[PDB]
Amino acid sequence: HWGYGKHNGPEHWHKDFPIAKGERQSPVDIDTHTAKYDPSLKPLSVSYDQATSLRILNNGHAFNVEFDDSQDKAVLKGGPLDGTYRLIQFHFHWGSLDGQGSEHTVDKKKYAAELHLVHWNTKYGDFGKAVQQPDGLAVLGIFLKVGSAKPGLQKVVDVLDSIKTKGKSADFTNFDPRGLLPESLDYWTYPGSLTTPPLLECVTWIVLKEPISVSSEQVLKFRKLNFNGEGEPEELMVDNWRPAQPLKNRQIKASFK
Repeated sequence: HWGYGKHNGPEHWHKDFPIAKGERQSPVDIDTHTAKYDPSLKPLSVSYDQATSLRILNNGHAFNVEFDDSQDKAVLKGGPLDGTYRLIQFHFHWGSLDGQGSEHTVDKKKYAAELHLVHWNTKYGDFGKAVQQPDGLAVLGIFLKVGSAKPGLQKVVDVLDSIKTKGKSADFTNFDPRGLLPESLDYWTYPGSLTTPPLLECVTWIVLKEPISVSSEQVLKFRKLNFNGEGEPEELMVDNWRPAQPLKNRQIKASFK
């Protein structure tokens, strides 16, 4: 099945998921000079005060922190969005080295990692329905650079020892995703896709301009995770990022000049 290795990585995914060569694939390179400032865009509204995290899971590709999305507890609104999008999970993509790991790039620059906060449009009732709609999902993407520690990440880092291998889960309650947000909510936005199979073209991407900083020790802990299950040959979970895809007939819009 799909992964990030030599024989099953991003260049192979199109054989099982032909939409991999579609017209609105993600990630993309964000050319900051050709993105268009759009004054019709509203400020984002990030309402995470009542977020209820449940669990953390190693799914063999990344790790996901899952939320209770059965009520409007943590929602994204505004910006380019019409309606209310509920937080269902977040996860990261990261590199084997500090100079790679992000999915989106900015003027071809790669960051050490990228955080995806995944939200679905409540008009569609559940996540599985939402992914089948062109406006089903809103993903808030946040770059990570290596520098000072991010205190709000540490609880995640702490628990990774409990989910080293594929299929392991752990209780992960009372985590506050606000502690992963940078100061500014200035963003770029474009229509795109999931960055992993099934690569569905259901995402309004909102990529924040300002990265967060995490420490060398924090990223190193991500790199100790395993793609494999317990008792299978150890393969470190690193470089779990899809490279930039062609923009095709899309314009990236900026909320800021």
